Parts: sequence; C-alpha cells; structure tokens
Amino acid sequence: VQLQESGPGLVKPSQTLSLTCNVSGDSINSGDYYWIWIRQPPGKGLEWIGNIYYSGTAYYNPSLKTRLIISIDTSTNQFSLKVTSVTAADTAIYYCARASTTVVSPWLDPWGQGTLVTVSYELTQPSSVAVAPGQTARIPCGGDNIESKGVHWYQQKPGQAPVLVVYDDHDRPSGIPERFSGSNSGNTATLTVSRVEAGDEADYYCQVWDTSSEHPVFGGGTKLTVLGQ
Amino acid sequence: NCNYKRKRRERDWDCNTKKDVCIPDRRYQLCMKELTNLVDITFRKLYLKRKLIYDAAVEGDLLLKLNNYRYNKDFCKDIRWSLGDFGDIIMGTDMEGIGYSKVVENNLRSIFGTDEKAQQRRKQWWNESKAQIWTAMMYSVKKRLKGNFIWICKLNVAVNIEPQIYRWIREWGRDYVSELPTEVQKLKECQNACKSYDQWITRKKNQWDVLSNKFISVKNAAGIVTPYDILKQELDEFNEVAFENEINKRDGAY
Repeated sequence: VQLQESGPGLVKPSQTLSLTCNVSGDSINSGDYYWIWIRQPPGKGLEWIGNIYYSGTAYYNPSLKTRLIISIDTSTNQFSLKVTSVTAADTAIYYCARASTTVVSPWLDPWGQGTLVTVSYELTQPSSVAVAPGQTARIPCGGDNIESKGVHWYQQKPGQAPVLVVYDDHDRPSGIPERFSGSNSGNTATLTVSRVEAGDEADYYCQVWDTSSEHPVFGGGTKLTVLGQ
Repeated sequence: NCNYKRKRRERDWDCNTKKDVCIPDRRYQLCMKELTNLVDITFRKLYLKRKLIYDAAVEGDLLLKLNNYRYNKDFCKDIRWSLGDFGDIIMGTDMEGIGYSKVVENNLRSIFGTDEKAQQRRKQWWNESKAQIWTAMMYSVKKRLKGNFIWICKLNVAVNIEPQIYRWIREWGRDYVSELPTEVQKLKECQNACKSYDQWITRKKNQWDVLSNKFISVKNAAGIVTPYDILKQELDEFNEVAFENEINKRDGAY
C-alpha cells in the first residue's frame, strides 16, 4: 500500500496551500483507518496537522484549526489538505500517512514520499546520541507512565520520509534488521540499535497515541551520529 | 477509575441488589470509564469503538495482573466473560444495569437512538467490532511477551454470542467447583466448621436457584435445554446428581 503527496512546492504567502494524497493498492472507503497529515519544518521535528475518517469527519491540530481543511473523496481514493492564509511559519515538508482504528495504540504506516512546501501528553527524548561504529546506541523516550502506552519508533534518514522500525514497544516490521529492538518500562521507552553501522545515521522519533483526541504524539526526535574513528 | 481488581472470589455472587439475578464481583468491577465518560453517525460510532477498546485493554490488563501475569487458560476464561459482558452492555442485554451502568446505557441510547430498530443496530455494531474488542483485551499480553504472540486464548469461544445468564452459569460453575474442595477440606481438616459450611452451601443453593430461574425466563422469552446442560458443557466430568446432593446437603461426604 502506497501513499503520495502532491503539491505546489512554492506558494505565495497570503494565499492558501493545497495538497493531495493519492493512495494506491488499497481502497480509502473503509473505516479501518485514519488518514493523517503530518508536517515537518526544515530542521525541526514532526507536527500533527489533522485526521480524517472515510465518513467525511475531520479534526485538526488546535493551534492551526482555523486555517486547515482536510477533505476526502472515496470515489477517487484520495484525501486532501488545505492550509489557508499561509505564513512563513508554514514552510515545511508535508507528509500524508495512515493509521489503524482497530488497535489499542495506532502507528503510522505507510507514509507518503513527502513534499516540501516553501513560501498535551509530551514525549521527551534527547536531541542526540553519538556512538562509535560497532557500539550500542540507546535512544530513550520519556513519558509520564509511558509503559501504560504502546510506543512506536520511526527512522528518518535525511531527505526521506520516516520509516517504522519498532511498534507495540518491541515489534519489528518485516524489513527491519534484528539489531533494532525496543523496550518500555516505567517512564522510559528505549530504542536500542546494536552494532551501529554507518547507515544507521538518522533521526529517530518515538510515537504514542493520544487517547482523548485520537491522534499521534511524537517525541522531539533524536539524531544518531556515527563518529567513525 | 477501573481499580485493581479484588482477589478471586473475595466477594461472592450478590443476589440481593438485583433480586432476580446473581451478579458476580467481576461484572461489578468491569472497567467502563471511557464508556461512562462518553458525555456524524459513523464517526461517533467510531469514537465509541475507540473508547470501548481503551476500556477493554485496561480490563484485560487488570485481569492479567489478577492472574499474576500468567498467560494461561484461567486468564482466557476471565477475558471471555468480560468480553461477553461488554457485548451485552453494548447490545443492551446486560442484567446488572446499576449505577454507572445506567450511564453507559443512556450514552449508548444517544448514539444509536431510542427507536425499536436501534437495538438491532447495536447488535450489528457489536458484531463488526467484537473481534477488535477482544484483541484489545490481550494487548497487555502482547506488550509483555518478549517474542511473537501465541494465541492460547481462542477467539471462537469468546466472540460467540451467548445469553448473559448462560455465560454467568458457566462462570458460576467454575467458581463453585473451586470453592467446593476448599470447603470440604476445611471440614475434613467442628460445630463451627459445619455451621460455616452449611452457611456457605446455602449461598450456593440460593445462587443456583436464582440463576436457574433467570435461565428459564431468558431461555423462554445450542445443545442446551436445562440449566444443568451448561455445567455439563463447561465443567470437567460434571455429575448433576452429585451437584443437587451437594447443594441440598444430601451428598455422601457432608
């Protein structure tokens, strides 16, 4: 199943940005999934924009609610995002993604390619973990009683969309090596990357689901740098 | 707020709050916070499912803790019973309807409607959701198993819709066959122990009388015709003759 955003890439400031996610391999006309928009300012982390249900209902990030319109069209297998009265603070890479409605803790898989556009539960993770090649990197994710939740982990290499590497605190999708493992105890969830290769250099985000307003909550991200020598 | 699940049979089946039925402690403690706090027809049905999943996941978690985190068939049975009660609440066929359960019913009334065909829609909503609700109850098991998920619990026995009184007799049977050795050994181990046993066995008869009477009203209003057929199905080599003797203090042990 594959999603993909499509948009202008450059937008005049006082105007309104329009994006469109084309899903293929599956039908959007189903209650099995949330359809989500995520944006990421250059250099910053992952911001949730809004969800939409196949029935047409959509809810938004409260800080941007007045400028967001998320619509869906079941008869052409797509849903769209509109950002009105844009400003400079809206320059970001915009991702569309999918999340299940049938599990306790939804995660986002798959994600769109991502398009650059130019003009309360909090997870705490450090900005950087730096280890030498072959060592063991441990990326912590802090949350108040975070073990009561199911935390997921995404790997984002530069220029690419995030990639799910761990979900339900220790499950690995098919394509992920066994060196990536997950833990969740007390107030800290831990992504552990053993035998850190050079290709492991990326940003790692822990994600959790907000059970009161039904949307993903992301940590700030952790840059994993490999020092070489 | 979905408390820590008092020890097994710390409180016996209550037949006094609702006089026509005997209510187990598990049902009284069933987690319903998100359902209670529920104060686009398709979207609000989804929101209900989400809150039901959250209550079911907590319920399953606490039941696992009650079973000392042992993923065994004893745990599956408790998950089977609590899932059924969730269904009878959703479908409206719950026999408790006390306090907070009256709130969850009114919340369900506002979602599906008060008309006659609403009750058939709650039955259809439960059928397309019941499997997901059962999986949520074992999400804590999935979080604690280091490896893959092994399904020691079986969906078919849990997801199959029975009348509440049917399942409660299955549960009461397992409760009775466990309390009986503890009581016959507390006597074989004396005017107080007999005044204690015969006050325990009176609770068992009074319970079985109210359940079997509730059975008749439900059955009239699956290979099971009498309420003893339920115990023959659920229990290990259950003899109805010995059972009526035990509850009537005629057994050749007492």
